[PDB]
Amino acid sequence: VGSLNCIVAVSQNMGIGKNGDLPWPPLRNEFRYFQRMTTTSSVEGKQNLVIMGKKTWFSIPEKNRPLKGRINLVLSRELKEPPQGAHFLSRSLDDALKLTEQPELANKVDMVWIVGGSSVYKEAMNHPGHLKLFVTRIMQDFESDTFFPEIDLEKYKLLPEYPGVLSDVQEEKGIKYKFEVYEKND
Ligand SMILES: NC(=O)C1=CN([C@@H]2O[C@H](COP(=O)(O)OP(=O)(O)OC[C@H]3O[C@@H](n4cnc5c(N)ncnc54)[C@H](OP(=O)(O)O)[C@@H]3O)[C@@H](O)[C@H]2O)C=CC1
Ligand SMILES: CN(Cc1cnc2nc(N)nc(N)c2n1)c1ccc(C(=O)N[C@@H](CCC(=O)O)C(=O)O)cc1
Repeated sequence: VGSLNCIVAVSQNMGIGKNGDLPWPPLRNEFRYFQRMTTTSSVEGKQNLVIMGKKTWFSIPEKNRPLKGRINLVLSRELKEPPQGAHFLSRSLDDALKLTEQPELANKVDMVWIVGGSSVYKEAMNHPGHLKLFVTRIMQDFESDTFFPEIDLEKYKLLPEYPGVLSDVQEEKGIKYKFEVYEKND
């Protein structure tokens, strides 16, 4: 079990979702990077694990579920079994990480990626330990219904750079955004 990382795309107003989907038009390069980041493994024969709440799992188009090349995990206190297509189900973020420690998975998984949503971000974000937040800053306001918790800047530092992450403003469909990385250790 290597790195613990969060990944999110937020609008100027700190908003990640609107009625089950994103607040913005689909940015395919944005999705490209999301997929590239979460799927790439720095260790041969090992895979990345993605942790998502049940409403995030349900917002991924059916056809792209479970996300490919990735070990998929849903979080939920209601469901009895993983939703069709899922690989694992856990009742807590602490349980999900322990499973990583199980020999089943202990040799198959490299980094673990938290893909949301909020409640889920919030807890991981405050998890004791070393962590990184890969944030896409979508540069405009989008009416949303679900938000990203605030970044505590007194704990989380913005890096001037990071290998494999474009440092310049992207713009697609007239919507500009930038990629950022925060690092923590406490
Ligand atoms: N722009 C972006 O980066 C992202 C946008 N989105 C979008 O935002 C929305 C996702 O929203 P959100 O409401 O936060 O949904 P989640 O995807 O977090 O779904 C919440 C469900 O997940 C379970 N759950 C969540 N956190 C935990 C935990 N720590 N322990 C146990 N169970 C947990 C609960 O399930 P139960 O009720 O079964 O107990 C809760 O009802 C959609 O609009 C989606 O499209 C989502 C992710 C990233
Ligand atoms: C609703 N949603 C959650 C979502 C969307 N954008 C994000 N963007 C970032 N930066 N971080 C997130 N956590 C994130 N999550 C989705 C929706 C679709 C796919 C998806 O179908 N993903 C493909 C990428 C397919 C594509 O390239 O368009 C994959 O193979 O991972 C992922 C997440």
